[PDB]
Amino acid sequence: AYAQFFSDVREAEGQLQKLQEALRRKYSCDRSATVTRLEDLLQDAQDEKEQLNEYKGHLSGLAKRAKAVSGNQEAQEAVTRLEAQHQALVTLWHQLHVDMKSLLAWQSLRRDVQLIRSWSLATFRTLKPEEQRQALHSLELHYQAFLRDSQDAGGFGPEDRLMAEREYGSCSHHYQQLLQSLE
Repeated sequence: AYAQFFSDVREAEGQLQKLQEALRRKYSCDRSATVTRLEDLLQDAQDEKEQLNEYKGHLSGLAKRAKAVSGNQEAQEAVTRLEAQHQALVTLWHQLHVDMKSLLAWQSLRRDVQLIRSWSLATFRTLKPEEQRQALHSLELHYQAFLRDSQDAGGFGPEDRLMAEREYGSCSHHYQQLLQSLE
């Protein structure tokens, strides 16, 4: 009778391990990942996220069966060992998730900073005010997102927020300088 149970335990033990390797393989991104790809992977991650939630009822089901089995302590110590293993995945999923968001914000903020800093007075004049203001809308959107999502991100730190502010203000300054020439 313990066989049918411990077989299910070993089966459940394998799926979580398989799920761990799936997370690492799919969502370990670096600073060479494009914006479009990061966005795609971020919504893909939700599918893995939903499996983890549905696995709670699977673990609880084994927790019950574990109780209704001498060496019952071992049967319960095994399920407990799985719940610890499962929480690690949720913790891992969130870490990978918040890492991808930080990269996404960062990659976007780079596109904006480059764009705005590429402006010269001759290029600026050919632009409509709606187009000028738009580039600064996109700048603050991705700047403020970066300060927010880089916090729990392991790939970025306070020095990267320090620089971001500098790169951001850099463009605000350039913008303010370009406007002061047209008036």
